[PDB]
Amino acid sequence: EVQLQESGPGCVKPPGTLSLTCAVSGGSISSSNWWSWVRQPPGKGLEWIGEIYHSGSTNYNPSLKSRVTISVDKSKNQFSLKLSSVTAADTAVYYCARGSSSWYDLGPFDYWGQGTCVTVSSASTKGPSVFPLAPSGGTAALGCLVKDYFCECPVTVSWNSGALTSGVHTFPAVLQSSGLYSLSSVVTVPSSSLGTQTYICNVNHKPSNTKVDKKVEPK
Amino acid sequence: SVLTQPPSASGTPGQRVTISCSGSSSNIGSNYVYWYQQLCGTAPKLLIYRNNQRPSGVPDRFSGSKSGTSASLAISGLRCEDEADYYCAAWDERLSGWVFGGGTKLTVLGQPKAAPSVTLFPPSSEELQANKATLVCLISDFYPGAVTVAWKADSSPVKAGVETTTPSCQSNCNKYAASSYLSLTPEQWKSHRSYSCQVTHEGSTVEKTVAPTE
Amino acid sequence: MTEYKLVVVGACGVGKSALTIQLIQNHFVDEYDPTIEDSYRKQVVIDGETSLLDILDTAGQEEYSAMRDQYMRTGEGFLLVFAINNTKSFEDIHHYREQIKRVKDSEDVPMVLVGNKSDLPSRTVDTKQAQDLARSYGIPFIETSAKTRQGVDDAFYTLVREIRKHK
Ligand SMILES: *CCC(=O)N1CCN(c2ncnc3cc(-c4c(C)ccc5n[nH]cc45)c(C)cc23)CC1
Ligand SMILES: Nc1nc2c(ncn2[C@@H]2O[C@H](COP(=O)(O)OP(=O)(O)O)[C@@H](O)[C@H]2O)c(=O)[nH]1
Ligand SMILES: [Mg+2]
Repeated sequence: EVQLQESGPGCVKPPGTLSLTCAVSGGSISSSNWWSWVRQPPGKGLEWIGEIYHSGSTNYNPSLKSRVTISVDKSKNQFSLKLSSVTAADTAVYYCARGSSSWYDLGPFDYWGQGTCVTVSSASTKGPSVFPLAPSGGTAALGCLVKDYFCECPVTVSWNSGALTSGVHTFPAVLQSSGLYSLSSVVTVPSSSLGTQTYICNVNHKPSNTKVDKKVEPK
Repeated sequence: SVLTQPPSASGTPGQRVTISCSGSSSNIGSNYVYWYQQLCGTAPKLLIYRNNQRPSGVPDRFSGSKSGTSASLAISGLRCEDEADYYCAAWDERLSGWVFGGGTKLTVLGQPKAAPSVTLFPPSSEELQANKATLVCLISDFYPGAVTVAWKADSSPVKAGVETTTPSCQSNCNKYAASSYLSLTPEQWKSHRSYSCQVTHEGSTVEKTVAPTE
Repeated sequence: MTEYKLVVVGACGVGKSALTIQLIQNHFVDEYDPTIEDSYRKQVVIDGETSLLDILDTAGQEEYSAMRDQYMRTGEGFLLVFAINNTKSFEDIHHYREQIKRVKDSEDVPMVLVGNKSDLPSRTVDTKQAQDLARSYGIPFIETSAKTRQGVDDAFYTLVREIRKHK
């Protein structure tokens, strides 16, 4: 089936311009369909931004009409969004979608991308520190602490490069009084394995381009 | 939003539930209605199109209706599978755009009570050679999502510097989680005999304790 | 502005994708992903009347569901495709015809038979065999090539005229 994958910067300083790109696979940008952008503010309902058709026709939401531009690139199978003069009210998850088929109508949003998150703020993009939560009766627990970082949402944690995936739990972040986030990730493992295994957490924060591997071991 | 929905609905397992969406002559009056379902943390999914038709893979429990400027969604044989957000959508001839309702959180009654697990980690040795001290309390797997977190140096309360999360989002009768962080100087760490994280959940209290040189 | 809905069917590898893109975009594609199924729209002029063509290109794999039968039923006429150098692709024509009537509740349906890849010298299906089969089914027969664009417009336009004698 068609596949849609959006990309963009996770943080924007006002009054800059937001830019996003959606890449299409498993189908042609030149089929009889309409390509849409939709957003969801955190904890609120959905809003529709606009449409494009492969021959350059467009409709825009009347409330945004003066700030929005959408475009198609035939040569790469993509379409994109620009939104000028951003302010804090524009913080949302953004989705790209396809629908309104001329063959058999199912509605406006038959296929969806996985979405991407954009934060609009004046603050500055600090990268995290990372510390080990060392383990201390059939099982034990151990983890990694991710501390004092800004731009909350494009952050990822995995263990042993993906080779360990059972018993992994990652909690929500907390916004501290300083305005900087913290995060924790923890895994539980058979207590005999502590003498004959290696556990490594891999944090990846893209807005600061931070990559860190920390090995966690018994105190 | 331009269409109006009630903020919430609920029912016991096996009974029938109904959701409504109201609009105006320029939209729900003139055009078709579409319904979408969303599970927390994922993109929406189509559920009913053109008033009352089901796409492939939607059970027979879901049916839809339109009457005048109003629409309705009915669900029968309610199950935990169904705890989700629901949205109506339509086109509007006065605006030339798609408009959405507000959303409606459905909740399944009669889920049983489950009590929290608590895990507490002391400061790592690195944070103490960089002049910092954070205590981490990790709280997991309780069902009723309302938890209070108190900290207690020795025996007297210590409510300065305590950060705590909101409850999580919830779906498919999944359990909740939360976490809390207490910040100290390195000297305050060595100067006290003990610290506790204390979690109260409907009177039932759970307490964990750590000490320097543990 | 009447509208017409056309479907292209035939065995894997016979040239369904290449024929459609020739009509829509006027260029040839040496190979194309055999899983992709798509629909296209174009405005054309046939005998003076302007009209829109919708074209469904079929792909994927063999599956029978109650939704696919609705996706196909929507079509008003069908193009059966075989390749002149592939004998097995010519026998399959019977299977495709019977499935089409199973979802259209009728014996009379507009169809045209297409023999593709006429630019290749190694024929294994002669031209007489194809005319005898077409005369039995009561439908026209057309030879095409999608590497030179010989016969492409003719094939599609013949189908449209079929759909008009019906009504
Ligand atoms: C190389 C992949 C490819 O091109 N395929 C196209 C042909 N597919 C296929 N194979 C065998 N039978 C069918 C039947 C149908 C069909 C028809 C003709 C009418 C109605 C109907 N309802 N459901 C299915 C069908 C189709 C569309 C494709 C067939 C193999 C893949
Ligand atoms: N020589 C020649 N090759 C063709 C012609 N049409 C298609 N082909 C080739 O046949 C192969 C299969 O065609 P394709 O469009 O992918 O068939 P599909 O499986 O029905 O989508 C491709 O490699 C094309 O290059 C033609 O008219 N002449
Ligand atoms: Mg093909």
